[PDB]
Amino acid sequence: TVEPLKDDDFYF
Amino acid sequence: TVEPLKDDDFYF
Amino acid sequence: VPKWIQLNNEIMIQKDGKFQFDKDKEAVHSYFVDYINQNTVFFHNLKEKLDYLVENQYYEEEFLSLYSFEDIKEVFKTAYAKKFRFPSFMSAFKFYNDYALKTNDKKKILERYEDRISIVALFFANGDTEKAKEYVNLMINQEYQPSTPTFLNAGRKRRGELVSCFLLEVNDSLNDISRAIDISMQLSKLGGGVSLNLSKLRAKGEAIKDVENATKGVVGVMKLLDNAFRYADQMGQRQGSGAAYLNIFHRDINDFLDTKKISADEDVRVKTLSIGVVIPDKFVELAREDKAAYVFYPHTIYKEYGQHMDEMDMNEMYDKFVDNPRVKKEKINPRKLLEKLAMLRSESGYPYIMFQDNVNKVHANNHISKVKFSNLCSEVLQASQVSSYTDYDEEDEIGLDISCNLGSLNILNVMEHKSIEKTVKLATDSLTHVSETTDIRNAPAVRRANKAMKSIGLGAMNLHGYLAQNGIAYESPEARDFANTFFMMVNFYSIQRSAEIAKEKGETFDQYEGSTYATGEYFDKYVSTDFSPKYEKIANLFEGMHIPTTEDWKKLKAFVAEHGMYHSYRLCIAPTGSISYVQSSTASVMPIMERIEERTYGNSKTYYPMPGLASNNWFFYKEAYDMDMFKVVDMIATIQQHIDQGISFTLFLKDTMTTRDLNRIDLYAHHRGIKTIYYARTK
Amino acid sequence: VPKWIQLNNEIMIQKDGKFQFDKDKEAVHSYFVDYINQNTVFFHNLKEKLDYLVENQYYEEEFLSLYSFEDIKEVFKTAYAKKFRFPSFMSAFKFYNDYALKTNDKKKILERYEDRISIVALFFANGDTEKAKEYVNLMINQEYQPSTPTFLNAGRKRRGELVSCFLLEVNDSLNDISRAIDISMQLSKLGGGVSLNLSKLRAKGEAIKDVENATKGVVGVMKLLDNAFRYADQMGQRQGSGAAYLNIFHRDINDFLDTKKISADEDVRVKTLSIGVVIPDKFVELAREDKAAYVFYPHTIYKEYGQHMDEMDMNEMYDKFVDNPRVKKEKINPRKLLEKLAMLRSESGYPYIMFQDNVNKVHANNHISKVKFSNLCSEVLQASQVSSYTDYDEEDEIGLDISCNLGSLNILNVMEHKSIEKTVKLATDSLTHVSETTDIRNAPAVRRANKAMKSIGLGAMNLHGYLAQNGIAYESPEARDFANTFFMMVNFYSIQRSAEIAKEKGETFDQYEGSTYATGEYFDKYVSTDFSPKYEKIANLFEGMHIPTTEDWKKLKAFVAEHGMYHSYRLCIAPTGSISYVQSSTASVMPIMERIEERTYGNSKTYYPMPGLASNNWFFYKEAYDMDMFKVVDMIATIQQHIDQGISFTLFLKDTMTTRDLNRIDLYAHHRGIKTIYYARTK
Ligand SMILES: Nc1ncnc2c1ncn2[C@@H]1O[C@H](COP(=O)(O)OP(=O)(O)OP(=O)(O)O)[C@@H](O)[C@H]1O
Ligand SMILES: Nc1ncnc2c1ncn2[C@@H]1O[C@H](COP(=O)(O)OP(=O)(O)OP(=O)(O)O)[C@@H](O)[C@H]1O
Ligand SMILES: Cc1cn([C@H]2C[C@H](O)[C@@H](COP(=O)(O)OP(=O)(O)OP(=O)(O)O)O2)c(=O)[nH]c1=O
Ligand SMILES: Cc1cn([C@H]2C[C@H](O)[C@@H](COP(=O)(O)OP(=O)(O)OP(=O)(O)O)O2)c(=O)[nH]c1=O
Ligand SMILES: [Mg+2]
Ligand SMILES: [Mg+2]
Repeated sequence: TVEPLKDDDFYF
Repeated sequence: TVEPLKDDDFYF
Repeated sequence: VPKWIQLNNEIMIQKDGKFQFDKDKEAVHSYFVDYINQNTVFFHNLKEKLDYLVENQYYEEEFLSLYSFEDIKEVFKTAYAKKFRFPSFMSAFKFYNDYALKTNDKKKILERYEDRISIVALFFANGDTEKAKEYVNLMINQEYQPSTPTFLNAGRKRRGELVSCFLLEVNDSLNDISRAIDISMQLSKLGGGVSLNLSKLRAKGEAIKDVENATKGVVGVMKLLDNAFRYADQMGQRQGSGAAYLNIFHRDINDFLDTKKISADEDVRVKTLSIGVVIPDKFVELAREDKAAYVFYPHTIYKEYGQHMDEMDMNEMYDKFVDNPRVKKEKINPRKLLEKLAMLRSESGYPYIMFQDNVNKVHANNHISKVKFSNLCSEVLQASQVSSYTDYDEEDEIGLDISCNLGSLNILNVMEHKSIEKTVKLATDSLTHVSETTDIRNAPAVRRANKAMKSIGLGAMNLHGYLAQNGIAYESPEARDFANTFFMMVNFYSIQRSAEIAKEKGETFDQYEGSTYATGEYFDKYVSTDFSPKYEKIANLFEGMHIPTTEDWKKLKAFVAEHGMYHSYRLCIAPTGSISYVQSSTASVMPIMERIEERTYGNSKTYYPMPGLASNNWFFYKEAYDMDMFKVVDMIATIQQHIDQGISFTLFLKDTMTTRDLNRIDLYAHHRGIKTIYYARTK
Repeated sequence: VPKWIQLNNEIMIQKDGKFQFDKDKEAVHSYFVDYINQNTVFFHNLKEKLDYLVENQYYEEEFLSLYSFEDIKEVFKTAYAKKFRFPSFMSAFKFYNDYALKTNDKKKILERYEDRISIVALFFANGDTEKAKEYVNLMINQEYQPSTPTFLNAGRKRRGELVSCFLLEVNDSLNDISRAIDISMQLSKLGGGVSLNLSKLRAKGEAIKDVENATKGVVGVMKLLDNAFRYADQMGQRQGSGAAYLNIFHRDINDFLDTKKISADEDVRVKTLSIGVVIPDKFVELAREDKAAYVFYPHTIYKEYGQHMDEMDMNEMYDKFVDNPRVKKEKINPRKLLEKLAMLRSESGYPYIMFQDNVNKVHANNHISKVKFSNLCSEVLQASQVSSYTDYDEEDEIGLDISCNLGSLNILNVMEHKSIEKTVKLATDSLTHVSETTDIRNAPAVRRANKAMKSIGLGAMNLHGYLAQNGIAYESPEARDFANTFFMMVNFYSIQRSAEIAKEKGETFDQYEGSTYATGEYFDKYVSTDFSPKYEKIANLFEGMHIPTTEDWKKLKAFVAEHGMYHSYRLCIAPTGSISYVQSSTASVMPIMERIEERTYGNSKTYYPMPGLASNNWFFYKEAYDMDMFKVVDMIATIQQHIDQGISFTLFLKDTMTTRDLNRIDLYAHHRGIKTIYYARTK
């Protein structure tokens, strides 16, 4: 499936 | 229209 | 819709049951007055125009620097003094859409017909004002038409090469295949068509370094070449066009032919690569007798004999190959292969047919090499030697590739002016200049062969036009008589000009001493036979023109023996398609396809009657599809006996014709000495 | 169905609720006794066998002649003294079906495992009998495994190149593109994978010689490369493999990715060409902030700045490019591009991801060049210099093309023997010998870079096997602790061996003085940080081995400063695909994909349990798809801090993971220092 990248996906 | 050579087409 | 286009479309509107042919003159006049004059840039004088063209990177300043501006002005006045008028709308449209120089935005017209003619003449003269005036008179009189590359690009800074036809030998090795791909891409980048000989490549299933069944055959190289030509498609302005030739006795012949089957898989199918077949007399003899034939693996033959299969005489070596256990061969049915060729040509028009023994029985440079293949247009027939491209940091063995720069005599205009000798000699001079100024720095074999052989192609056009405008049927014996006399004269004067150039420069072409010109065997038929017209009607057409006799041919033979020949090859009749409209002539020596040509340009349809077409000559403008292809073969064979290279011979077939009829036409052409057959066009 | 296959198939027949793992020893025993001992060519003594092999063009006599026959006999006796036994059927099957020397008819086995190992050791020693015996012990103990090319081809007359990884820089010109196609075909012919950098080629719609919208972009070159790799299929047994890399900021990036879409048109699809994308930190920053990004036309940048776009620092030049009107760019969505990359990797596993800033922030040879792309396996990360291939008769400007010969340490066997230092040094010596004996005759830049850089790749394998056979979870902190200590020791001893080789030969690699090894900036973390195991369990595994300390690293730094370094690159972890079976080891440092590997060979299926798999350690052999990819990223990043080149890092994804999960895995890998991502494998 395809879901968008949210801003929190770029931080760990 | 495919037709075969008849051994006389080679002589003129 | 443009007013001129409406006037042109009135051509087809029948009035009194007759086509309104006079509407084309009105159409061309309206076209000029309403578009060409409006969109033609204005320059106060010729000096200002020349300065603007040179500074704005439109013209090459080097060639114009060889003349004082007084001489350039005189040449331009000579071009303009004629007051040349295009006789039809299509001629001017073609010129001003294809060859007329336009601003970088393609919005305005910087060159007229006179300007282009003058620039080409100044480029040809190479600093000679009188020679430039002679060239201007030749071109403005339309007695001679330089090939599209030369005509379009001469004297232009941002120009492609003036030579547009190249033939490449490919050696059986990865280095040679990669170099062939690179050279093909480099030459297509220059706009020239590239023909490659694939007969030296080993067939599919051959060993690569003592490992069996490793070779992909000629079809893999064909896919490589097709992709290379598609990539180097001339910046998209003209799709890259290449031709591949394979000897009929090559094992990959059936796979090679299958690349042009419509049902062929996309993996094997080659889309943008033309294919031609080289048929030795041995194959025709085998098919005639219905005997089982063999196709050979080239690498086995090379290992057994040390020579390539296409470098050997098939007529002599076929039985030895069949009887040699160390030579691998595949049984085939020669008549089935002939019928497959006929069906493939009917469906797609491919392959081109080269009759190898017809080409080489009259070939003057067999000592240099036999002719193994033709070009993308099937009218170039010259000796070639394969190059050996080695590993990086090793020295390459550069062979001889093939390239000739083309020009066409306008037969109608040459005959009207009674200037066969002068026109032929001037065309030879211009073609020699084009060859001398050509230098391809990415095709070593092409450059070396151009420097060594000095090959040119002097063609002819408007044969059917000239005959129809003189009340002569294309298929009549009188037409063949005229063609015989005219092309004998053309050959005589081209040979004389080549000998004169060799004497003036004190140099012949490489390996001339071994040629049939040097030994005199070339002139046997000319010194023993007469080619003056046998019909009084044709003989009258040559009134005021000296027809060379047997004594003249003997004198020319002695002159050549004393001084030699500058050109290894001189004459080849290329299709000459685009510039035929500008010249207002029928294309090449072929009969017209249609009396009136219907074209679509944008959303406007244009009507082009055959040049000189009228009510009184309608019957003589017989369409090619309605003619007997045997009579067309007779005409081409009459012409071909005076051409050292080939004639681009298209077959015009009706849809009712079977594959047997196509095979019969091919066999008659082979019988009649035809060298190559270009296309099988069906109606 | 052969008896050994029947015994092996009994593995999956559960008895008492547990797999019958002991059937594999029986399976291999039966396989040997019934097939290998029968089908092994018999020779009375080693002398007769060696004479037969050399005479019949099996073994090169150059390397064998360096040893007196007594030395060769002693080496062969050393190989056989171990009484090596294959522990599972799959290992012996793989060896005797892929690497064991077989007669030209492929019906008999000329080489045993010991014979192959002895031949490889003799090839490595280059005349040193004691060195050859050390190599024999190293390989028979299976501490070091030469790569498939070196292992299979070493000492063989028919052998191909011992190097199999090639990286080529392609310059933006037709000459360079043709040379790249030729070199790719030449290297594929040798059986090596070829990776090309297409970031210098101008984008589609760029001008050629002030002619706009003429360039076809990187996709036309990719079609050419795909056809070239398809043609050079290496007999067809292993289809030609090539990879193309493009920078994410290239204009053609979207078209570059569209070549791998299943819905893509066949005229655009590139079947045989793997694609990798080079992602600078700037792109990740743009996507993180959701800012609109631009893709640039490379030729506009090159004209504006006189340097290539991929030769510049995008993190410093992106704003200048955006603000420069003379630079042509089109807007893109960085997050949309990342989502497209994730979707493409899910569908086809492509493209490979190279994090340029992760690679170049630790690159020791940035002075020579930055790492602009990777290889076909995504673990080669070296400085490259593009070549300038000019016209024929013009001298070429040969740059640096990347290549490295591969070897793998067996982690389990290296730790069992407590021979990290000795194994690493012997592997470095063997890799150096392979590099020095390589000479590519049609890849001038490859050969020049091999001579100048002396780059080698020393990988490792059996990380997961070793960890599972020691009661350590792959994702556990203890696994990362062991990997950190082990690969720190490997890096230390490889650097020490490189410095010792430089001291003995008196030469360093070209441009070593400007490297971070010379300035000491490389050793900052090693002289400041202690890499000894932090867990008692891990520290016990290294008992009996000296773990270098900060003082040892200071001494090594001083030694390197004194003597330099012989290799520009030493360590790279390649996939090690088929040679892992012979070593009975897990593949590379990746976690195992399956506990028991079911494969069909011929018409009989075979089962391969992971080496050392048993009931006690069944749970520690967790499959990659069941693993947390974040922990796998953590482990790879821990290893990567001691590898100077990259690591082939396959992502193992469940079918239920969305594209967001893949994007998050890639973002975490970039955050954790991961240099490249190889494949997206979905269960
Ligand atoms: N058929 C044509 N082919 C080429 N140019 C033409 C043609 N018809 C008109 N022109 C161009 O248009 C110009 C104007 O044509 P027009 O018939 O009005 O000329 P004119 O005043 O009678 O004198 P002249 O034709 O001698 O210049 C011509 O000078 C010529 O440049
Ligand atoms: N698993 C194995 N891996 C490699 N070689 C093997 C293997 N099993 C058997 N062989 C080869 O087959 C020969 C015969 O095997 P077998 O087990 O019957 O030997 P043996 O007479 O019991 O003694 P030994 O084990 O010392 O050879 C072995 O000597 C060895 O050469
Ligand atoms: C390398 C290679 C060659 N070929 C074909 C094209 C060439 O015409 C032919 C010969 O290749 P060559 O480049 O001549 O190979 P070689 O010279 O090393 O081997 P040999 O001694 O047998 O000549 O093999 C392939 O079809 N696929 C390939 O991958
Ligand atoms: C010749 C040619 C080049 N190209 C591409 C490939 C090259 O990367 C790029 C440059 O071609 P070049 O071979 O470098 O052309 P050029 O150097 O004469 O022109 P310029 O200096 O303006 O670049 O154009 C095509 O796409 N199609 C073609 O037919
Ligand atoms: Mg060869
Ligand atoms: Mg260029």
